[PDB]
Amino acid sequence: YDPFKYVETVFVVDKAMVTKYNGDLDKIKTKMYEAANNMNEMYRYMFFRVVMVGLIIWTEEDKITVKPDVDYTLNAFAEWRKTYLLAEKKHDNAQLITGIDFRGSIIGYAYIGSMCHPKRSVGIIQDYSPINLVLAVIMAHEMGHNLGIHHDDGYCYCGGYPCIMGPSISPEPSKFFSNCSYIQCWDFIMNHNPECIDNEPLGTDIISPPLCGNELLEVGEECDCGTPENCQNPCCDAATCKLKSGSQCGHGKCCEQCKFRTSGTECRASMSECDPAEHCTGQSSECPADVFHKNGEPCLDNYGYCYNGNCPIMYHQCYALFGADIYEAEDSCFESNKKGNYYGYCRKENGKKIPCASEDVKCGRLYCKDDSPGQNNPCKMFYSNDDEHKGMVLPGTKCADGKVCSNGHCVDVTTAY
Ligand SMILES: *[C@@H]1O[C@H](CO)[C@@H](O[C@@H]2O[C@H](CO)[C@@H](O)[C@H](O)[C@H]2NC(C)=O)[C@H](O)[C@H]1NC(C)=O
Ligand SMILES: [Ca+2]
Ligand SMILES: [Ca+2]
Ligand SMILES: [Ca+2]
Ligand SMILES: [Ca+2]
Ligand SMILES: [Ca+2]
Ligand SMILES: [Ca+2]
Ligand SMILES: [Ca+2]
Ligand SMILES: [Cl-]
Ligand SMILES: [Zn+2]
Repeated sequence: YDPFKYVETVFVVDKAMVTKYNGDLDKIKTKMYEAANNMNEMYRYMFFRVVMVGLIIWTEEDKITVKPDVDYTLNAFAEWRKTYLLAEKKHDNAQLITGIDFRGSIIGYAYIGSMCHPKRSVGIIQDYSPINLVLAVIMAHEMGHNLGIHHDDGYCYCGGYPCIMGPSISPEPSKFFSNCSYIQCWDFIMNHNPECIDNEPLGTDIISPPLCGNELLEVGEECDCGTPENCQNPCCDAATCKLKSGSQCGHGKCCEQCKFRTSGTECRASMSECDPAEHCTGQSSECPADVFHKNGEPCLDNYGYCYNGNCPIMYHQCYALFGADIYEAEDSCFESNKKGNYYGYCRKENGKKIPCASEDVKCGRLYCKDDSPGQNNPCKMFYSNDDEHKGMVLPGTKCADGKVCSNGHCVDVTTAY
């Protein structure tokens, strides 16, 4: 079990910023590298890493309309990030850093509980102070909200210091999250499972200048276990980020007791028959990159087709939602998906619930035959306005012979992928 999470962050600097600093892009980049490193230190206490995988500076033009209206600007940045940035760069989170003055007293604005969401995993931050720590606190705070953390109240504690998630910025702010923030962060991890922050980024993914002792393995380093004081890695000389004599390795899934694990030691368990396991090579400290079998390949005694390492099937989705003895419902149940009502639809289009056509009914809301003693329901579904997508048939689910669900359509498996 890897205890740490990793937020792969792209930072976007607007034209107003460029202007504010008189076109001095080196000064801007350095401020951003420092800010990201301060964030990293803040988040460490919560078993989190903040990692700069991108730095975009809008010197020619802004790619959105940056407005004092934080709602317009948060949303405009969120849209661009989803449809343009996510297509050019693999990352978990994006922050906009602006030289403009937001309307009112606001210096930071971010969606709550959004980490990993294609659109909503973004924050916007006004460059409010030349003190790098102050700016880093605002950036940490807004990413806090992405992490389903709300503002500190009551007895939330982080030493004597002012905590990062206090609703107002402190004159002399600290690097410390509160106990409430830690709890809410990991409760959000538990509850909503943001899977994009699980992976440890490659050194070649990190675009900030390598720094020995930030606990991030970067280009030019053999190991990194943090500061000499915090280092609990016997393979690693903390000060120099060099392997100690005798050490073959000091990092990775295929490193044990400073030695390469032997050939064929499992380093990534197979999550299904569509996901081949990966094993240590013997000649490297790193588990090979994750391989899946081809999407659309028949699986689970011809009950499914492969979709990204899994075999999504109706019975298992009923099982996950409702428990051991719940089976696939009869075809008739799925006719409720023609309703276009609160639960009965195939997909959404700008928030509007689109009813299923006859050929697509099995790709909307899932229905299950529930024979629970005294609470029988032949067409049991799950609906909660907390997450309207929970209980919807999963992408890649077999909906007929030779057909899978794709965007709430039952489509030919051959041309689906
Ligand atoms: C985080 O820690 C602080 C201090 O450890 C907790 O506050 C204490 O608990 C009660 C409330 O249940 C206060 O009235 C006590 O006086 C506090 N003790 C102190 C200040 O020493 C706080 O409960 C914890 N917060 C959460 C949400 O877990
Ligand atoms: Ca890409
Ligand atoms: Ca203002
Ligand atoms: Ca990631
Ligand atoms: Ca490092
Ligand atoms: Ca695999
Ligand atoms: Ca039937
Ligand atoms: Ca359902
Ligand atoms: Cl109804
Ligand atoms: Zn806030």
